[PDB]
Amino acid sequence: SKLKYFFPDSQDFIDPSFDFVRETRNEHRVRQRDDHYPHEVFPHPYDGMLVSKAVVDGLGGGESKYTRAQRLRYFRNGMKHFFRLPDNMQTMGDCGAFTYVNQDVPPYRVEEVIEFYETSRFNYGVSLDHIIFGYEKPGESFSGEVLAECRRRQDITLTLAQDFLVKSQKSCFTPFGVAHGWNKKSYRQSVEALLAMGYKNITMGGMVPLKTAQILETLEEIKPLLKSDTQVHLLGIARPESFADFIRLGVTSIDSTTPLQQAFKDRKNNYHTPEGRAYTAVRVPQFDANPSLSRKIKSGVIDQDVARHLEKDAMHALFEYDNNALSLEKTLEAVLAYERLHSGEKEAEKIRADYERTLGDRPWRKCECNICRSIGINVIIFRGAERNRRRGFHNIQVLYNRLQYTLSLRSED
Ligand SMILES: [Zn+2]
Repeated sequence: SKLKYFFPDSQDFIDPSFDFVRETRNEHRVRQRDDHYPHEVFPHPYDGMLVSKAVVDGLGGGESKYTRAQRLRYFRNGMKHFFRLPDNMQTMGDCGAFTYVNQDVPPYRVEEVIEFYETSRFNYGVSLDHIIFGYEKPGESFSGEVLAECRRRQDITLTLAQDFLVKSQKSCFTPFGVAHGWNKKSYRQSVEALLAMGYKNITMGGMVPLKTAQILETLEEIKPLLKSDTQVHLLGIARPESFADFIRLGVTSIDSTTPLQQAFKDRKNNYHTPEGRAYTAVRVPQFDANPSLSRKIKSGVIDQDVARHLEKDAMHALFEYDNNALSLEKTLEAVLAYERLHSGEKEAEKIRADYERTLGDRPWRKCECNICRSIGINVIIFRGAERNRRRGFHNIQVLYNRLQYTLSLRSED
């Protein structure tokens, strides 16, 4: 209750037909319909999902996004059936402001958005915002065309936040007002305004790019305005060492994919732990998806065969090591033989220590989650999307376990 965690949908599902040894799948399986979200792999890894209108409408994300078939199925069957959401979970609707950040005004009318939230049957709907990227550095003061723009987008958000509260008066979702700002004081302004209109429920927007200190100073500035009944939501944020601090400062709700993004986007610390100490995933790339190796082949540096064999030997060693049938010593040698090649020799010696730690500590054996216990050493291999996203899923469950731990603490004396 005291702090809910919502998982933002960015088509992050896994293919349960993936053969980890052979690296084939069932080619006749349909994307999304036949795939698993985290809540289909774990009992309860979040309290709900957050669905963006811009993402569902395909135009936004810039990517392997919602197809027209997926989109029709969404509305045809309802978004509960689409996501296979259990009844103990909840849903929050969003517009996907990040998708139209560089446009003049938001491209949707308020009436459309309410249409979407009503037909999706979401528990919570977030007002149609326009993001204010940028926040004043220490002893920086925005002026001129920069300040006029910030103030313009603040006015557009609050204009629309008020339209949205009014036009959504007979809807079944609880409405959430979006607060943007370029400093602590502009954020406070936005929040005062929204509460004044009659919002009980606030979304602090545009906070993802900020350091934690900047977030915590803004919240300590907003805390006086908050009431017994006021809900506060941090769009995009999940920084688990700061949970206790957010609860102090009146936050009731967070949402983020960054634990999942972190599994494959970071160089070090791909595999999180509840200790909070983390492990580097071991790079073993597909020889014919790697840019670095495409070029080495093309340039005549290695025969294609020997590449393919060094790749195999590293994958084989890893598997042997996890059946306790190969020394850590010799496992490293196979893996580093391949690293020598897709990253160069000196880079191999750099990452040796990090690898000794990951492989030696066997941290995937420690973790009780269903990914680690089902795919083993594969969770700590950085290869294709199938391993990377499963590691992501592990990170999601780890974050939610950290959150439940914090919620378990009651002050007394
Ligand atoms: Zn795990």
